[PDB]
Amino acid sequence: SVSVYSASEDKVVGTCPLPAVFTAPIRHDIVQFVHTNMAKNSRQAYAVNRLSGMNHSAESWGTGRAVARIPRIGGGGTSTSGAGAFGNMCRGGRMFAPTKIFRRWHRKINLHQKRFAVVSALAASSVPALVMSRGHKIENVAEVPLVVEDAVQGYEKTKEAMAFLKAIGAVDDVNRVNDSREIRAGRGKMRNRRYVARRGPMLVMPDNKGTRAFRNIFGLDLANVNALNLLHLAPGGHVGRFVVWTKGAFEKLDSIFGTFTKASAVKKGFMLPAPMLTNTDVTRIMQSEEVRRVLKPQPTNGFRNRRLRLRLNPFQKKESAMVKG
Amino acid sequence: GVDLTGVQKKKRVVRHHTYSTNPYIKLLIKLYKFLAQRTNSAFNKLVHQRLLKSRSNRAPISLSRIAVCMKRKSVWLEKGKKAPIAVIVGDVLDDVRMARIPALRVCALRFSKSARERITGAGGECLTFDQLAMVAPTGKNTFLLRGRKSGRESVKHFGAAGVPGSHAKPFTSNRGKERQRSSARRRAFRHK
Amino acid sequence: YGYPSLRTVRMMVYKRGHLKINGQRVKIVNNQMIESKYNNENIVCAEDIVNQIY
Amino acid sequence: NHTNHNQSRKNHRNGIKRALPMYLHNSKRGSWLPALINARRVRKNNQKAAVKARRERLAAHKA
Amino acid sequence: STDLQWLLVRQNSKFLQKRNGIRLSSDPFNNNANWTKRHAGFLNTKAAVVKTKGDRILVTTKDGKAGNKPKSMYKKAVMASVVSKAVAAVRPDLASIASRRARKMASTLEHMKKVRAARK
Amino acid sequence: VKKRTKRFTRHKCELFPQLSSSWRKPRGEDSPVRRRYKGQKAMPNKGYGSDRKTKYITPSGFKNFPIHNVQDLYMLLMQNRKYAGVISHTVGAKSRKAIVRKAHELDVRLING
Amino acid sequence: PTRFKKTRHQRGSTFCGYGRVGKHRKHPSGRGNAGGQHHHRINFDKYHPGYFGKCGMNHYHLKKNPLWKPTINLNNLAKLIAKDEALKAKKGETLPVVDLLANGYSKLLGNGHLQTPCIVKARWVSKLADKKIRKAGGAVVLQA
RNA sequence: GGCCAGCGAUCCUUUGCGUAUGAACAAAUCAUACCAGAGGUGUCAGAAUAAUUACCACAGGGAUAACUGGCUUAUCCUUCGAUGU
RNA sequence: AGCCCUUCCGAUGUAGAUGUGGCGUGGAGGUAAGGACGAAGCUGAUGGCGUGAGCCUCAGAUGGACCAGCCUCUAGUGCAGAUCU
RNA sequence: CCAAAGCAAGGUAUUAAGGCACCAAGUGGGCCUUCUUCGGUAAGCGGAGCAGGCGAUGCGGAAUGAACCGCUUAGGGAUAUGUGGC
RNA sequence: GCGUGAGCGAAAGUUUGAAAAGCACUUUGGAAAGAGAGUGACAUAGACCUGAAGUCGUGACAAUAAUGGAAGUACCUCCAUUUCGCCAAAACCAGCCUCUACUGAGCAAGAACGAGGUCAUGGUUUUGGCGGAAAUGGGGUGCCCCCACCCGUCUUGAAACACGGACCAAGGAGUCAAACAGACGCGCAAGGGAGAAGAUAUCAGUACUUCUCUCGUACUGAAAGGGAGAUUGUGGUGUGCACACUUGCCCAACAC
Ligand SMILES: [Mg+2]
Ligand SMILES: [Mg+2]
Ligand SMILES: [Mg+2]
Ligand SMILES: [Mg+2]
Ligand SMILES: [Mg+2]
Ligand SMILES: [Mg+2]
Ligand SMILES: [Mg+2]
Ligand SMILES: [Mg+2]
Ligand SMILES: [Mg+2]
Ligand SMILES: [Mg+2]
Ligand SMILES: [Mg+2]
Ligand SMILES: [Mg+2]
Ligand SMILES: [Mg+2]
Ligand SMILES: [Mg+2]
Ligand SMILES: [Mg+2]
Ligand SMILES: [Mg+2]
Ligand SMILES: [Mg+2]
Ligand SMILES: [Mg+2]
Ligand SMILES: [Mg+2]
Ligand SMILES: [Mg+2]
Repeated sequence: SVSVYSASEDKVVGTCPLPAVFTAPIRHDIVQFVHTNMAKNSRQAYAVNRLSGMNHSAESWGTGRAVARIPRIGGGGTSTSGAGAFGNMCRGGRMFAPTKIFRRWHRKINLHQKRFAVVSALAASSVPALVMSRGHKIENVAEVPLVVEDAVQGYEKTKEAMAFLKAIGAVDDVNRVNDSREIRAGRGKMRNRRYVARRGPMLVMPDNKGTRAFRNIFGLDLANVNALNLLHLAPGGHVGRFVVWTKGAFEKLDSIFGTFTKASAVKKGFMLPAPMLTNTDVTRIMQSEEVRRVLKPQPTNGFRNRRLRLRLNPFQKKESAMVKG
Repeated sequence: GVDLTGVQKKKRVVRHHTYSTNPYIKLLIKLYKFLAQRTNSAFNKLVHQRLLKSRSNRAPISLSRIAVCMKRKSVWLEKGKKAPIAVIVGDVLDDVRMARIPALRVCALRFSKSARERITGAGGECLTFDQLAMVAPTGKNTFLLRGRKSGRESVKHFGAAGVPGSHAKPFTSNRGKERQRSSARRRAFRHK
Repeated sequence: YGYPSLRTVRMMVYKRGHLKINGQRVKIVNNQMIESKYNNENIVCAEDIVNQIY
Repeated sequence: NHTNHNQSRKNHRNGIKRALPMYLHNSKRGSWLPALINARRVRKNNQKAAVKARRERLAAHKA
Repeated sequence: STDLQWLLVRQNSKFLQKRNGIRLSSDPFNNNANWTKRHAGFLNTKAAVVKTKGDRILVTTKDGKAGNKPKSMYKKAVMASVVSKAVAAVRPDLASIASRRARKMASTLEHMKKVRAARK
Repeated sequence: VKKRTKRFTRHKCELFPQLSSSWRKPRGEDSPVRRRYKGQKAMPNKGYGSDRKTKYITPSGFKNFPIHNVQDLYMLLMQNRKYAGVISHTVGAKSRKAIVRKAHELDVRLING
Repeated sequence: PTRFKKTRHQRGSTFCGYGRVGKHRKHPSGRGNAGGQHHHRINFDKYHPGYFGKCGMNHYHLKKNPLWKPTINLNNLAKLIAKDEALKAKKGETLPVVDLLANGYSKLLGNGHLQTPCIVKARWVSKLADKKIRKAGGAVVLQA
């Protein structure tokens, strides 16, 4: 079970059972495979112009002219005359394999793996070691998962919300973000990516009506239970994000993803995947008494060295005594 | 300064680590690697190596084919001997062709939602390798099985078709394209 | 090649003698080493070896 | 040019594989047929008594 | 379980510090900063640390009983085999190191009083 | 005590100013160096691997470990006889004042303090 | 992923696995399937034996919709019958009824050992299916 | 069949043979199909193929002539991104 | 930078195949961090580390503002030779 | 099958891990030599058989040598050699 | 700019600095310029960010085909580390190595005693030497002795009297798509998957779904057409992990 800490203060307003989703398998490889392919759909076509580098009249001067047979720009009166052209090697010439608008830019992911992943990344956020492992400052957090009173979405003013974030202890991971903000390294900064900052807590609203105060409140991403995004559940493709569930968003989290034993009410015949291991700590088995019971419980030269030979051939001294005379 | 002639040809190619990215296989290899080393049992040595195989070489088994191979095994068992656990290092798949199956106690990496429900509709347990290790740390009356792979459609393509002995399946999007008059064909049969 | 003297046999088996053990090339050092290799009530000593190969 | 040099070397790399054991691809087929057909009549009867034998062993094993 | 978690955070985490190919843990709760499952106490159901606390040795502890309530999952206790006696109270295997850190925490504290005083 | 103390330089780096001294494996049938004639330069190989328990160990006897800030020093608090912090080149002389009077207080070694 | 191509491995090895001799050209043989009857003759005959020729009657303007007769075996009628509905089906009692057009099947081939009766309802049936289906106490009822 | 050499794909034509198709239906015609032969590819595992170029050209080749050294008494080893008869 | 230790056998290599918690580059999702007490870049009897690709540090009596690490993603990604441009 | 129930057929020395599959490359100018030859007046010539080599490979030696001799090769030291020497 | 023309067609970042504050004035010069001075945080920021290589000038220095390898040594080291430990030498133990019998004086012949060597063998210190410097290591330059044919290339064969090769910088070459295949990873599995599209919530993404379609579960025949269980269950048999029991069942798998 999980206590529902009030937005107003430290005191819990009650407990709710964990939805089965948090018990679901954590499979980082699928969150990574789904994240990897899923991140490509945001992605956008680039290509060189169809006819760049090739926009010249050019002919090789042939052989017999003490010059490479690369095509040469013709005419005269210019710097580019006689200049090599078209080949990938030349100035002003064509790129090797010119980029096309019909690269496979986007990906298919099976609807089930996309779901296996949102499951595994929520289950990965229920685990405080994974969640503090990925970067979040969760040390003030009352509990994980951090479900929270439903009226936290009733806030209008942003600093009503800022008061809320300090209450649940989330502000240390929001300070993590405001401080993490700086000009991007490298080219990305002249490409409308000038500012990068770290992912912070992801508040998860029961429905669309909650947002307002939590907009603008930087380093606090908002999420909707009815459209959880694996790009947000596992930033970097690493499971374990910090999520502040609202009580309303949380109680309907098995209505959405379903049980191991009961189908999702929204995702058709989807049902949480069965663990491959009923007892996922192998080390506890190995150390178990049922398993412990079955467990399975200097001389070189031997001819001339005296002690070695006397060891290989115990009788040798009885034999050496025979040698005297 | 050594004859080595024929030594390299005797080198064997074996998997020594799983290529599986799946965390649970790795906790499962973590177990049976241990259990295979720390026990004298040959069952742990098989579950451990099969567990290292390709999903290609871990072929799925029909629950139909477990019920067959199991009763065929258990029918001879002297009275008061409960039937062996039906371990497989692979998925277990439901079979529509066998509606009613015995209360089997299958143990496998993975079960179809159909296999798991039919398996429990018969009252049989659908246990994992975790409690397989906890109930049969040694392969004590486990009945390790493999799913089939000869009927796999990839191997229907092995060899040439045009070669006389062969009944290889030619690669063709077009079934009617390489169809041929009975006269022109390779001889079907041929002695090796 | 030729016909080794008993002494030639001693020197090779004691000095240069190496058992195959688990495919390992193992320098003879113990008679324990030899009885384990040769599970043979006949072959226990390094003297058992020199008699056999002589 | 037709030199057969390096061929027995290249052939004994993977050995001369020795021929298949007699117990394997021992198909008849093109065997003198009349014998071959009588053999089917016996083998089919071996099958009915093999199965009939196992039916016996089980009934015997219900005891 | 921890067997699973460690196999998740093992290739990357905030705490792994794979610098120059060397691998140390930035983990607050690891005792010798060795990126190992035995030590990755942020991950373990139970954990023990023997950090300094202003001249005093501090021995943060994490019995599993708190479970997943990070605000109170860790319980400090200020305080030489006695500190090891406390750490073994939660993690018996950590104790041999928890003693040796608990010493080295002392020599550090003695060494710096000599250094901080000498900085005058 | 190292196998080889010399760099394995690229063949004929000395004649061509543009060529970096950094190693490239020679190719070409006729390369004197890959045909490994005796008077030629050597090529790197597994056999020049350093002894494996003295490997990575700087003459100070420490394995260097990168350090960027004062918190990193505690990554070396308990293994201060094995690792020696080498402060990153780009930490400010500002911050290095802080790393250094703290790397002193902790008994951790620093390569560039 | 460009990272993984062996293009990237053999950066430095001058001929990218094409050989110093016998150089990597262009079309050392023809484009596509050129010489299927010449210099690639040994190849198609070994692997694509029926590839050359003509075999049968033409069917100008084939219409596959009229030809659409997908099949379900007796051995697979549990796929259609509800497991709950199928629970008790004595041959002399009430039976699950299984329209096959609904389920997308047209003929009913009489493959394996059906043993649970059903009133299969399908456009076509095998000689052996209607027989097996009756012997199980069920009944195909013809539909269209 | 006359021991052992005496012979040949695909497409096409053609002949035979015992039903099948010409797909809204039906019969006849026609055509097609299956099936088994035949017509032939002698460059014989099978394009249907005349010269010339000193006005010539290109990609190469020392895989290959003359030439150039060598060997021998013709070879083709060097050289055809040129070693002047 | 292999969990530790022990023992044993092997080690050449063109074409080629494969491996690599292998190197390195531009970019991206992450994480972590650095910078006007001086980022990148560049210079270097600056040493140190690595078999090596290389990394790191030192010093600039260089620079003037950005940016390394790590895991994942990506590619217009590594050059003495093309009579290469 | 036999005239037949007997015949036929199927059934109650040293050493060394064996076999099988899949996918795929390069290659498809070879050269020399050993011995055996064939052709040629002869060749550092054309052609084969055998095996070994060079190619792809150094190292040591024959003063020198692609293929001779010895030996074949991780980074090093001692020892002792091989062909060859003093 | 080029071409009669049709047409071809460049290079060029004014990116000094925060600002021009863009060097007034003195001084030499005919001038260009120079020397001062001045501005600015910086003018080796001066009409110009950075400021590489290569090339050149200069100073100082080591020196006497090239390069190169190996190893030393001479000198120098704005380098590293260490010491207030480093170089040595001797010993001890271990290891290791070296240095009768028969026969009719000989061998085809066996040990022993004794002694030596050695740490580029292991363990035991001892004793001395050195200690703003020492010391080990690296780096640099020279030498010495020694080794060492220009690389890339096609080729049986390259040092070739075979081709390409003056220097450096930037660039430069297995790419993208698609259709198959094998392998490997993942998902579900007798099913799998969607696509187009839609509907929604909030942003070309994520979430959601109908209906279908598609590959598959059935094959075969030219085709009309037909279409596979055994005697509540492996079709049999042979060989066949594991487990069971002291032979059974055999999984897969091959074969028949
Ligand atoms: Mg361009
Ligand atoms: Mg231009
Ligand atoms: Mg099949
Ligand atoms: Mg040829
Ligand atoms: Mg190569
Ligand atoms: Mg290739
Ligand atoms: Mg070429
Ligand atoms: Mg080719
Ligand atoms: Mg060729
Ligand atoms: Mg057709
Ligand atoms: Mg021909
Ligand atoms: Mg020639
Ligand atoms: Mg090799
Ligand atoms: Mg780019
Ligand atoms: Mg220099
Ligand atoms: Mg490129
Ligand atoms: Mg010589
Ligand atoms: Mg400038
Ligand atoms: Mg030639
Ligand atoms: Mg099929």
